[PDB]
Amino acid sequence: HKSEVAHRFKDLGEENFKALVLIAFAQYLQQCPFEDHVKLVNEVTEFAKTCVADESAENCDKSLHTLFGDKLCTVATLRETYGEMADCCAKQEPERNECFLQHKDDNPNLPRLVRPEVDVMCTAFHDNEETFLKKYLYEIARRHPYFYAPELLFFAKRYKAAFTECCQAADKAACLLPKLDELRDEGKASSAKQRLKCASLQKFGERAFKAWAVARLSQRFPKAEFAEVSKLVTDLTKVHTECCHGDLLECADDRADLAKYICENQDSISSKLKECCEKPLLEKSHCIAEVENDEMPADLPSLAADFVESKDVCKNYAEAKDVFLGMFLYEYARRHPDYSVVLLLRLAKTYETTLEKCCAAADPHECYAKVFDEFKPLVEEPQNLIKQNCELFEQLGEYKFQNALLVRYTKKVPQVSTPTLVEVSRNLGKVGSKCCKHPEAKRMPCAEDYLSVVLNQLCVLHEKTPVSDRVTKCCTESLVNRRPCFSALEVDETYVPKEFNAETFTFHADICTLSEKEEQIKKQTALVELVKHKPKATKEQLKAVMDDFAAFVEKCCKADDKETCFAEEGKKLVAASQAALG
Ligand SMILES: COc1ccc2c(c1)c(CC(=O)O)c(C)n2C(=O)c1ccc(Cl)cc1
Ligand SMILES: CCCC1C(=O)N2C(N(C)C)=Nc3ccc(C)cc3N2C1=O
Ligand SMILES: CCCCCCCCCCCCCC(=O)O
Ligand SMILES: CCCCCCCCCCCCCC(=O)O
Ligand SMILES: CCCCCCCCCCCCCC(=O)O
Ligand SMILES: CCCCCCCCCCCCCC(=O)O
Repeated sequence: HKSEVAHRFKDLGEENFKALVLIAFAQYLQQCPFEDHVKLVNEVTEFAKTCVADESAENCDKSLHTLFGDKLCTVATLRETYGEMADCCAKQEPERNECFLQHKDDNPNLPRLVRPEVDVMCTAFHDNEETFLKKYLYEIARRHPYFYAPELLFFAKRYKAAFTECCQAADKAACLLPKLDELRDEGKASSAKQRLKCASLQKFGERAFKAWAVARLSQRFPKAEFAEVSKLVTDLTKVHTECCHGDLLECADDRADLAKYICENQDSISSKLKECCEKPLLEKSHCIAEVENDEMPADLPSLAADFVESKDVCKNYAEAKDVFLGMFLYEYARRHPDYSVVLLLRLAKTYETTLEKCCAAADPHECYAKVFDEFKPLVEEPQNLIKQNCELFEQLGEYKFQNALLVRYTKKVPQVSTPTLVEVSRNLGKVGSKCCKHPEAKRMPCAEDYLSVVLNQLCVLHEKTPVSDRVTKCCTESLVNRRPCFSALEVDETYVPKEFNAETFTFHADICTLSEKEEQIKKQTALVELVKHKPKATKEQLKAVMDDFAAFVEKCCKADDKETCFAEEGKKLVAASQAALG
């Protein structure tokens, strides 16, 4: 109302207010030490309390942007540490805020964060829960300047819960570790999806963004009217535009307004939004963004009715193309929660290409009469890959499934560096152990969101260190043709085998003491190298070599004088295997 800081403070609550202020500062002043931020927070919090006590106290009338910028310009070493950014302090609002946004470095040069020993973490956690948690909230935020603050807050709390539970455990490590690994992975995926989405908005434009959103929103909210979904797509697009620009405040408010709109009109949107709408102001957006799909209306007609058999098809389409196509998408998506979003777009594109040709023909109705037959092969392709790949993962385990993929992709793109192939294959492998668990009706949507991040990360690296035109093609292809393009890659006939290197296939006893994740990544690295040396080797030949090796290890690790063994048999294996592969 009269004082914005006061209002925010009352809504958020002291604890959340302080966490968010800390994050907001760490994202702009990525170089200042922890103690410096803690002091700014205390000062802002104290200031906020004065305003809560008296909305009319000095400066309490100033906007959050102005107050925020004034404090930022207080930093004494602003110029010495941030050089150019200091000049922003000479500008007036709103140029000042815009100037700050431009200097936020999406990827600073900070040391990697090393995970301490379980006991040290747990002890630090017990001795000062507050500074332990705020210390890492700081380290994470400064490293991910665009990570939406509230979401980061949500991760912190999941972190607190892991220590609280695990540090009291009998086997602290057995409890805590797997929790941290899951948190990290989920944290990495959330950050990558945010980056991906904003980058895509820049490349493909608003149209492609609206299409993706209509489809997505129709699956989750199948009972909502097309106009409401359109309303929602419109606002959602503004929201992502604002949020991508980087202004935390603008973004936060846009999201809040949308979640309230949605909660007020919930009975006309979805019946699954009950819980989400009762939760705290700070948790609404997040919750609704993850809400499960509502049940689709039981009495829904046939699409062929309004889109294939109708006589006004071309007349309606011409009158407002995107609207008509949007309607098609809406109708198709809410009937297919089991389809991935990208598949729905492929169907809409197909239907669009068809109407463009057909509506410019003598007898339209006859020209587009069998379009739904066009859809079949589009739908079946992804489905079959899912079946085939999940069956194979059922037989082999996560580890051996990862090796099968390793062989498969190394043969397809032999130019990619070995470490890159190992990482991508391992991740593809996890997508398999995470999605094949769901029933068929939920597999495709699952593979899509996970595969989208893996595929983009793969493309980012390669972009830096280009190595294959084919990968580059798939990487710069339409957002809808991406995964299909990679699926289409065929074995590389060109590739001339990498010459033999003794060292590369010589192993020592140190392999026996390595941890599981360590041994695997080591055997898997030799495997890629094996394939790059003998790309014409069949599955059979390769399978027999991996068996000798398998034995080789188990044998030498369970026998006196390891060193000699791995050096004596190393000769035999490498010699024998080389002969079996010619
Ligand atoms: C409901 O609104 C959207 C809009 C775009 C989305 C998503 C959700 C999700 C998440 C979800 O599937 O719900 C992902 C992964 N999007 C993209 O990758 C993407 C695609 C095209 C463009 Cl132009 C920009 C971004
Ligand atoms: C993944 C679910 C699709 C999806 C969804 O339901 N969303 C939603 N609402 C409330 C409809 N509001 C948003 C607010 C912020 C973000 C970052 C994303 C969404 N938005 C989506 O992207
Ligand atoms: C979001 C930060 C919450 C603070 C919880 C402390 C636990 C984080 C320690 C893990 C940092 C090492 C990075 C890693 O997991 O590899
Ligand atoms: C300088 C004090 C301002 C602190 C900035 C944080 C205020 C934003 C409120 C967040 C509201 C959550 C909205 C949502 O995403 O659901
Ligand atoms: C308000 C409705 C907006 C949606 C318009 C429907 C367009 C769907 C056609 C498929 C577009 C795929 C995007 C692309 O490849 O550029
Ligand atoms: C040309 C020398 C070939 C000998 C080296 C063989 C290395 C293959 C690695 C075996 C990986 C299989 C993994 C496993 O045993 O589970």
